[PDB]
Amino acid sequence: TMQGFGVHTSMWTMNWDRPGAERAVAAALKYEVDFIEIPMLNPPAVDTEHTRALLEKNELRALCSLGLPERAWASVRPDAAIEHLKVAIDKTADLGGEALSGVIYGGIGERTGVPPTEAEYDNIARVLSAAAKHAKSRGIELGVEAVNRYENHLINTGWQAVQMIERVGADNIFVHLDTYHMNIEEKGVGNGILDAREHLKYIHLSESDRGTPGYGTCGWDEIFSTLAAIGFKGGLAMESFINMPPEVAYGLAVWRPVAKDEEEVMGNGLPFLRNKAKQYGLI
Amino acid sequence: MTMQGFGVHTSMWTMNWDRPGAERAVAAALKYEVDFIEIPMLNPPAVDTEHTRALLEKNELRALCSLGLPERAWASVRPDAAIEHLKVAIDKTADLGGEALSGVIYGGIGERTGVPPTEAEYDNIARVLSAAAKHAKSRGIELGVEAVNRYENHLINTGWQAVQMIERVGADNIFVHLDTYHMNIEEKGVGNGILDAREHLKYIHLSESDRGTPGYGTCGWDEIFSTLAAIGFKGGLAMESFINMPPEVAYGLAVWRPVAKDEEEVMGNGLPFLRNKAKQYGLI
Amino acid sequence: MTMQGFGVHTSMWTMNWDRPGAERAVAAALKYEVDFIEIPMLNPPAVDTEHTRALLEKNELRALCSLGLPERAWASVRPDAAIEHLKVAIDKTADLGGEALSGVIYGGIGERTGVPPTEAEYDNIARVLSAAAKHAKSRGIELGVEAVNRYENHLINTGWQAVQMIERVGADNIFVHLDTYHMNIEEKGVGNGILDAREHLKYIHLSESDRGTPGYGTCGWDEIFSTLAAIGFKGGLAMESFINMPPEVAYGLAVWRPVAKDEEEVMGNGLPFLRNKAKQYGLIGN
Amino acid sequence: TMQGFGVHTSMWTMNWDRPGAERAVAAALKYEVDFIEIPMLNPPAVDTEHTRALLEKNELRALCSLGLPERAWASVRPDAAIEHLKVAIDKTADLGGEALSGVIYGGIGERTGVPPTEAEYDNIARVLSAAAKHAKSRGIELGVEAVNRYENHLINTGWQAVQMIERVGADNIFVHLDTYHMNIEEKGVGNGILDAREHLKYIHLSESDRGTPGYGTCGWDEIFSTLAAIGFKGGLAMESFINMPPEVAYGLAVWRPVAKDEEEVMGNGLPFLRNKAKQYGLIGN
Ligand SMILES: O=C(CO)[C@@H](O)[C@@H](O)[C@H](O)CO
Ligand SMILES: O=C(CO)[C@@H](O)[C@@H](O)[C@H](O)CO
Ligand SMILES: [Mg+2]
Ligand SMILES: [Mg+2]
Ligand SMILES: [Mg+2]
Ligand SMILES: [Mg+2]
Repeated sequence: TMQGFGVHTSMWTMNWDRPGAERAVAAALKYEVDFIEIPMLNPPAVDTEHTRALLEKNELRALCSLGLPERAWASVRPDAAIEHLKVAIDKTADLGGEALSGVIYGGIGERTGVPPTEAEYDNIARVLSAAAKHAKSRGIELGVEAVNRYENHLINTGWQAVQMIERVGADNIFVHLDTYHMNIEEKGVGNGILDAREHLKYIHLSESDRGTPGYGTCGWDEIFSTLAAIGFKGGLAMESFINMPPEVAYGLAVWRPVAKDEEEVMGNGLPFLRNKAKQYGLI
Repeated sequence: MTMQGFGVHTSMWTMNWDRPGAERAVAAALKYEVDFIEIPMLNPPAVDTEHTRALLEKNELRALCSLGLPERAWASVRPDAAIEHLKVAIDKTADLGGEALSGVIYGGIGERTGVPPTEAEYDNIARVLSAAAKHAKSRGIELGVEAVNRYENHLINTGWQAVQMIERVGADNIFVHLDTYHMNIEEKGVGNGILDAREHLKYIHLSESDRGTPGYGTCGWDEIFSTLAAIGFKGGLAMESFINMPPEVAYGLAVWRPVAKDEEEVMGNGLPFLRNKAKQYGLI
Repeated sequence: MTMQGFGVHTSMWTMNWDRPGAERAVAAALKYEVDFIEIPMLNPPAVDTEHTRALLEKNELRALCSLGLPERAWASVRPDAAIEHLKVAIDKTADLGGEALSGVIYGGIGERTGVPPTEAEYDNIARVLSAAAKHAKSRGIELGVEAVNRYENHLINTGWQAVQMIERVGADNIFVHLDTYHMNIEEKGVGNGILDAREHLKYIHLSESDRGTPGYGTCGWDEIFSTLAAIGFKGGLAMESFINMPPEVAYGLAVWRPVAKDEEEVMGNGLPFLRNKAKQYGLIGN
Repeated sequence: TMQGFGVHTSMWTMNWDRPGAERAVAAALKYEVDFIEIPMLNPPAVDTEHTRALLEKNELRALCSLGLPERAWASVRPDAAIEHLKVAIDKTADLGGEALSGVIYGGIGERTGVPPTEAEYDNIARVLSAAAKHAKSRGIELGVEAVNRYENHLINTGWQAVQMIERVGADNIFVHLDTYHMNIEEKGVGNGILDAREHLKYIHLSESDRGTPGYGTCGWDEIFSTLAAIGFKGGLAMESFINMPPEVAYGLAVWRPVAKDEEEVMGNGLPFLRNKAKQYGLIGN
């Protein structure tokens, strides 16, 4: 039921330790967002009580996201993926999060060199069924983020994400789209939204170069008009890679700055997105 | 009006719907393999309804008709004459096998007071459209209200204004008719016209921003088609270009120079572009 | 002229260029840190040039003027009346410190014969603009010819037509003025107007497709800004949004409903957008 | 001097073997393009005089493209890279090709895990200088194609490619842009064209998902307006991986069909692109 505008906290914190959480919440207040997305690079280390109290005091909602580490890629090590996800689901639920989303079906860097196979998808479906039931037991939902061909060869489009949701058969898994990935993957950016429309509950609003929304190659008018047209009432989450911790950035093929500074990205990008949301009547 | 698929406004071959003109237009429709034609009715009384009916039926073609009111019958100021004009056009549309009368049926090209539209004007329009809608209902057809840009008419320029008139009238057989060329000027983001009209949108003119070749101008086609798909549009996708319009009609529409090279450019590049986009975004 | 940087057509802030309106406009221009304002020259005898000049120099603002000709002086058909009107307008522009007189200086906003333009009309215009260009030269200012859409004028609608008139007149102090709202209607791909006009282009109205807030309509801004960067554009970038409507051109401009909530929404959201695009595409001066 | 429209032959054949050359040249003539772009991925395996005969016979021009294999990535193994490029240059010359372009400076799929270093660019520059001399020896030019961050970590933007061209100092190396790559890397697609304007001689007009141009997220009006604005006069080349050369498949990451078939891409994409070139008055159209 995540609604309104939010921010992926990577711009201030990929390490969700005590000072990092305080720093991200502080930013969230400064930009008057409705929610934050909390990356969980190391779920066991998260202080759930601190974060809960922070979200409650500051009347902020949250969800969490991750991508599977290689020791636990679901396509090939599903039992370890289930174990990794159960820990992340519990931490998410305990800190007050409403969903765990992201690359929860695999990891950044998976690539076999040939098309995804039924054996791989079978393993993913088994992992997501296990994890969805655990999520349900803690009262949260799972999100599946479609990412571009280079990061993962399994779920790149909204239509692929929907197929996996159908193969799993749960009711608490939604699609999570990201405009930067859709800019590469969708045959017309609106088609990712169209194909996912029955399951789309969250979208990363990111520019085509991970810099400043409004200043790249994404078709924002098409994106926003199509979200309004399908009655999108889910989470509008700004994602930019500015000020990413270096080794995490290098993991995402950031070889060079995506933008001048946080003042360019947040000062120009959030108003652009909020303005478009008002323009097309998502508010 | 259940009109569906692709069609063409026949102005590229005929603005005078006489006997050879109707045959010329139907011949074009077959060549480009469209599902329906839009028949301009510049002079409704002169239309041979039986000839056109037979032609549509024999060739498996659907149709609607469209018009703008002449000044002697602008509805905002001369509603009684507007009603009389529309009744004749509605009867001719139904009798030729048409499923709707659409267009600038609420006023005319060239209305302008210099100030915002007034409630008195809208009251006269609503009375005309209510009378016309009743008459259309009795003949089994629907009416369409085409939003046009600020310079052609000062009364209905956006999808949201068109929906407000439909609500003011309260009929069930009036729909909205959008035109990408007018939306390109009037809508605050072109998809917003579709969004605002979504509960009433049954027909759209796919026209380029300069009235030339769709795909080669300033209209935002991906937003247009994505948004049509996203609202589940299943109405008429009608191509409109001003290529080869008769001069007098063209001058009345502010065509001061060619909109395109020739029909081969317009139909040969523009129709495939639009069919391709329709398939791309799943309207097909 | 040498106009560079960002400016605003003063309809953003006032309906007429009277003394209180000039006060209100210059004060608003200062809270946005623009480099110049564009002042309508619709009632030349009514402009208090000493008052305006003092305001401009005090607040270190540059200016130019624009107009459309009234029907009594449409150059198409009443060229001698047009020469006289333009001479008065030029003098007032020069007097108040403005650096150019631009816009629809060749005809009316809302001018239309009902038929395509003729050589007789273009010949009259050329004669008027030659005479007007000599008088501008005598007062130290330039003239601009703005292409406007088919519904506002039937004579010059595209960058290519504007350049053809500039080359027909053969003056050296007349430049082309484009407007993205008009190009959105007239140009077969918006960048083509910029390309066609590139050798004479010194000024552009960055106006949204519905005269509203730039960034929130149907104009193709990335194409516009990339093409302006590519041709080396170095002239004025001016906003034009009819928050207020000068009465003498209201009928031709056809703003029958609000273009935007208010001046704060257009300047607060549109100017940053435009400045940010100019910097994104590396526009000379940024 | 490549002018007009051409097609990268992955449109029609996976490998440039003898039957693939015959099938690609036949299709190229059916669509009346001016040139084809031939992958030079296994130089020893190319039958040059067979291809040369086909090209001359069918009044077709050609250039070659490649990415370097890991054994000869210029950034880490510069001497192997020089040797490999000389072999590829000689074969491109022998078959009548007029340039060797693409990722001639590195691998399709090359990544260290960290940003590029000066040591890497120093090696590439040395490689390209030597390669440029030998290309001149055989009378062809070299092209440097910027590719997106996921295929190479070294040259990703028009401005980076120009910086390497200025560093090497050679007269006969041009910049090669790709709209699919610029869709990801350029901060506004036209900026890649603007940044590379002094050296830009070749452009891949490739849709954002490698499918049919005109049916993705590439900003074609911006692309074509800016090309006209800078006076682009070089080659306009389609690139759609209907067929996937085996040696670069892992790096190009085409895991599902980019389009129905080569008829859909050529039948819809090429007229779209020819029509835009005419619309914006591109020199040669
Ligand atoms: O864009 C236009 C025409 O509609 C304007 O620049 C000029 O008419 C100025 O408003 C001069 O009055
Ligand atoms: O766009 C690209 C790289 O992704 C291609 O031009 C090159 O890889 C050449 O085709 C060489 O294979
Ligand atoms: Mg994301
Ligand atoms: Mg229409
Ligand atoms: Mg203007
Ligand atoms: Mg390429």
